[PDB]
This record gives sequence, structure tokens and C-alpha cells, in this order.
Amino acid sequence: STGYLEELEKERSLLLADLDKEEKEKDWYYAQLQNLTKRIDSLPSLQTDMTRRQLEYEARQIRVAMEEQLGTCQDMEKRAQRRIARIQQIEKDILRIRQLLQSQA
Repeated sequence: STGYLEELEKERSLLLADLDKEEKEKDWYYAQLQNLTKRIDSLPSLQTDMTRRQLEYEARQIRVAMEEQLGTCQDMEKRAQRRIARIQQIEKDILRIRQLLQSQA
């Protein structure tokens, strides 16, 4: 409720919000990629070729912006591990600190 305990509960809320944001950030980037993919699969020629390369290029830009934003696929998955690990470590700390304050009271 107060002090370090308050701070831990707020760090936990922060980390939980990090996971949620990053995951919606990924759904966003992937929805974009999937739609460009479905578009390449809707093509019938010189025109179709012109268009397929344009879309692949565009999908190439969307992949670059994403890695610059969420890192690679390797560090994107390890980032969520430390968050989950930390949230879980924070949760046991909180219980013990409440128990400590209870012990006294």
C-alpha cells in the first residue's frame, strides 16, 4: 500500500502493461503483413509482376520498421521472458513484505 510495497505493485502494473502493449504492437505489424500477403495471393503478366514486387518491397519496409521497434524475433521473445520472470519475482516479494508488516501488527 505504501513505500517499497507500493512501488513494487506499480512496477508489476507497469510490466503487465508492457506485455500487453508489445503484444498489440505485434498484432498490428502482423495484420499489416498478412494483408499484404493476402493481396499478393489475389493477383491474376507484366502488371502482376510489377505489383508483386511492389507489395513485397512494402512488406520489406514493414519488417524493417518492426525490428527497429521490437528488435529481432530472438530478443523479442527473450524480452517477454524477463518481464514474466520479473512480474513473478515481484509477486513473491510483495507477499513476503505484506507478511512482514502483518507479523509486526
